[PDB]
Amino acid sequence: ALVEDNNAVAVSFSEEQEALVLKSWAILKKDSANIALRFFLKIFEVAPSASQMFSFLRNSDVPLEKNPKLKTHAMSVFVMTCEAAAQLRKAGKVTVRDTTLKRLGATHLKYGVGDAHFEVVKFALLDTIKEEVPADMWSPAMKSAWSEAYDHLVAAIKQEMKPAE
Amino acid sequence: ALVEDNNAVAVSFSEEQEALVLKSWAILKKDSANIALRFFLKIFEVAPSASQMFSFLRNSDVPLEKNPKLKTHAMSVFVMTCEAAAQLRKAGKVTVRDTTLKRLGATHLKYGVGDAHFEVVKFALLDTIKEEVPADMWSPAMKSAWSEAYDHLVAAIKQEMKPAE
Ligand code: HEM
Ligand code: HEM
Repeated sequence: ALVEDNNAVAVSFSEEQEALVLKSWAILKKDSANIALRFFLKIFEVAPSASQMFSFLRNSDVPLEKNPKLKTHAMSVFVMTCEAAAQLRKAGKVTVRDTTLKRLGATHLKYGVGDAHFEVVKFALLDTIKEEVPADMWSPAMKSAWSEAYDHLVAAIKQEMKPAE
Repeated sequence: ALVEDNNAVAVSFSEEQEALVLKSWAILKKDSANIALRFFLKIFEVAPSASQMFSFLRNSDVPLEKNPKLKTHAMSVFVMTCEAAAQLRKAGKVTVRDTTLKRLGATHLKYGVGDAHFEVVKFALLDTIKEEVPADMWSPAMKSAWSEAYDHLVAAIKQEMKPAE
């Protein structure tokens, strides 16, 4: 991040922001299957080519609604973004196991996932949360808390998607 | 016939669909500068990396996008999509001058415009039209009319973005 970019940036993420992510996630969990669905239907609406990276041959599950990869993937983005918030809050940086990040970098690079894709997914995530939590709790602050967590997780993954030259 | 496009084969774009595109475009014209703006602000919101393919900021000492290059591109997508609808209606295929398509293929390939980009722009176009025309005229039919026009125009352009058939 070019706010004081060198090799170690100030990843300020407050307890309030984590709280925002935690209580909204708490409500979203009460209906996991449904939000995961809405989440991927939104990705597919914005970038059909994205959902095409998941296919459906092994399961042969053609319908998007029955594409297991989609549900599992939707949950991974939420859960890992929600953990990234907690990590930013406690450690000041994403702390995904080295092996786990290397595996995420390789997988996404292997599927041609680029910046626009990460951005569309973020847009769909934020849209899905806004659409799912009560209007009394959504706020720009909640939107930003999620965005910060997501953005940092993505940056960590992208790091294992290029040469550490 | 889920083949991306149809260089000249079967495609039934009706007079009603063209009418839908024409009258909505008619209303949108009455406020070109504003819809072009909302249109690109939407692209940037969904895929910031997209708007990064054009130019930064410089025009008349103001942050908001006053860059004439944007309004130009926004208008080209509308006008050419609107013309593609008329062409699908009259000829059953996009009829952009051979030289004009070659120039569009080369330009977009040269800028790394990919499938996700074309999809985000389509999403922003559809969102902008829905947001701009009166609720009494927007409908799934109008959305599809625009989508069909846009999709075929894009397929025509993409054809000049890859080695000959
Ligand atoms: C921060 C956001 C993201 C997170 C946390 C995430 C997480 C994951 C995880 C945990 C896997 C499972 C495989 C493994 O263990 O490596 C995976 C696979 C995959 N991801 Fe993501 N992903 C993210 C964004 C994206 C985006 C933007 C796309 C593309 C639109 C995408 C496409 C895929 C594909 C196609 C696979 C492999 C195919 C499969 O699931 O079998 N991911 N992702
Ligand atoms: C069907 C949709 C599209 C149409 C009709 C369209 C049309 C045009 C036209 C007419 C030009 C002017 C240059 C020339 O004569 O070749 C152009 C340039 C360009 N387009 Fe598009 N475009 C479309 C989609 C996109 C998308 C999806 C992006 C990327 C998000 C994009 C990015 C650009 C860029 C960066 C240029 C060249 C830079 C410049 O304008 O100087 N276009 N486009």
